[PDB]
Amino acid sequence: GPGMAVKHLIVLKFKDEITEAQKEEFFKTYVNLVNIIPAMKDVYWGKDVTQKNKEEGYTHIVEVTFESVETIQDYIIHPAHVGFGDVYRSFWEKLLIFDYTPRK
Amino acid sequence: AVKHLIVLKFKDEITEAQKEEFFKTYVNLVNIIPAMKDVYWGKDVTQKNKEEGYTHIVEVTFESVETIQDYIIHPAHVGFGDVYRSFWEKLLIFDYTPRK
Repeated sequence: GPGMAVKHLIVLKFKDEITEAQKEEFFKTYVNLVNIIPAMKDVYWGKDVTQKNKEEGYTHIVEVTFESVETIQDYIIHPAHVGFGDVYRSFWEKLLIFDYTPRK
Repeated sequence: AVKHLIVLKFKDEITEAQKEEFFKTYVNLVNIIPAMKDVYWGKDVTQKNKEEGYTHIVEVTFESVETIQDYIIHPAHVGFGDVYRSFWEKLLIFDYTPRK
């Protein structure tokens, strides 16, 4: 219902040649998208500490929280978009993006 | 807090009723396993992912990486995996501290 969250889950493996400073700047820019994208309300990210997925190799997670029933197209065309944008789409060796409403 | 995150793809044979059963049963583990804090799950709506990719996300909150492991080895979790592992084709597990 109203006020339900729409979440994106970004699942990343960075290319070997991406530097630690580059990764940090990427996450910093993503967190700040909240201030730029009206429908975007939260960004939290994390580094996996367990490494139990064998050969899949994903290491980082970004959780993006959006308001529901609001356009997010300004995010889709934003230069910083991890999949579509010119700025960061070269950073990842592997990338998955999911779009779901959390429920219980 | 820390997050135990599950990304899963069900086996092709699994029905909608069985996915509902899977998540109802899993969410109820919070009533049984002391270590668990909140559980949320959701279905991916991305058309790109649906044919062959992962389809469902489960988020579980824990106090620490230690209490994630308390959950992992709890009899009720061992039991859950024993009889519901058959439901998934593959999964990804991540344990991390969210930050901004």
